[PDB]
Amino acid sequence: QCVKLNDGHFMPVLGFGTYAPPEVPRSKALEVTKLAIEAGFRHIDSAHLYNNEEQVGLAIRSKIADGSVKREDIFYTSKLWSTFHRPELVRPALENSLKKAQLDYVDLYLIHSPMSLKPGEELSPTDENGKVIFDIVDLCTTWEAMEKCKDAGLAKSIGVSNFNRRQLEMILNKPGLKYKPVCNQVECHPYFNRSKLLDFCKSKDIVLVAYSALGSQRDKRWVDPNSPVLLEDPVLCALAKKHKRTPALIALRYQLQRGVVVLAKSYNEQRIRQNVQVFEFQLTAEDMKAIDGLDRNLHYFNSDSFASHPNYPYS
Ligand SMILES: NC(=O)c1ccc[n+]([C@@H]2O[C@H](COP(=O)([O-])OP(=O)(O)OC[C@H]3O[C@@H](n4cnc5c(N)ncnc54)[C@H](OP(=O)(O)O)[C@@H]3O)[C@@H](O)[C@H]2O)c1
Ligand SMILES: CCOc1ccc2c(c1)C=C(C(=O)NCc1cc(C(=O)O)c(C)o1)CO2
Repeated sequence: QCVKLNDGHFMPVLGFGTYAPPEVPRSKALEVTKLAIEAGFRHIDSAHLYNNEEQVGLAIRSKIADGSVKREDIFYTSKLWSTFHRPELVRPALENSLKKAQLDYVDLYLIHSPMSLKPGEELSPTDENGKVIFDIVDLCTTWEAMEKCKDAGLAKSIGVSNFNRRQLEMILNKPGLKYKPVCNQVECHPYFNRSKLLDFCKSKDIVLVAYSALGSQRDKRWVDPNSPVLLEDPVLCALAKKHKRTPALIALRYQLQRGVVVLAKSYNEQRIRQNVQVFEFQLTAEDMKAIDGLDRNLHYFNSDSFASHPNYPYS
């Protein structure tokens, strides 16, 4: 299953999440992306930030050489990192991603976050006090540079990530806008279900793409250990038992049935293959209402030290 995007292109509704923390060897991204393609994933989510585009690209090339897939069967996403928001840096950042992945185009290029950072090669530029250094950029000019990347055929589609409604409206209301964002990739799961943003996006034909849909990797660097564990939720577990599925499968199917495209990261061969079973069963309307009741406005990626950024999305 795919969803038609507002530029006429198609996006598979289940995508494979590729982020792994730096303690994971980069050889693993190569191995698990091949396994995901073998399992049936066709939408692969990467980014400059992830330090894995070379390996994800090698996995794609290898499965093309196998004869398993063609390039046109794979939906590959990359993201513009926040130190590259100044408009003259956007196309060179995209070309660099394409060179690492050894691809001629991406299917989707996103602005990774609205929070601009000091330009440079450092992904996390830090001052003498250990504070990450912000930059001020008009994201409408960043967007204009993304539009030129689509016109050049380097990205089939363009979208955003981590935007709130006012940030989306800033793009949608931009004078001389040529391409709307096809999607907004945001944190979305039963403890933070984004119903308000989803209704807004639906009204603008913008696809919401859920990340941390299984509750995040709970990295101690960015997630409070005392936050509740999504997949231990009693309602999700009771529904998994009723359906003879797993809590992860319930969480993924929840998104599919409300019109959300869903990502799922796993570096485990058996859970990768399990997640493709989201297409094998259905939740009832009563099940959906019970999951809708779980929202607690819980942000695993709260970016607490960045709350003072002018573009922090949760203001
Ligand atoms: N645009 C952004 O700012 C942004 C931010 C966050 C994430 N993302 C994208 O979204 C992807 C997914 O989000 P995420 O990394 O936070 O992780 P997630 O999809 O919420 O998954 C969290 C953990 O679930 C476990 N898992 C997967 N399938 C499972 C299953 N069937 N049963 C039990 N546990 C399961 C995985 O562990 P195992 O690996 O051990 O299986 C994974 O570490 C990311 O990789 C990235 O591609 C983007
Ligand atoms: C206003 C400053 O902005 C910055 C600057 C530097 C940063 C961050 C934010 C945040 C980082 C971070 O959250 N890494 C963990 C992670 C990222 C993703 C993803 O998929 O996008 C996943 C699943 O985990 C890296 O260092």
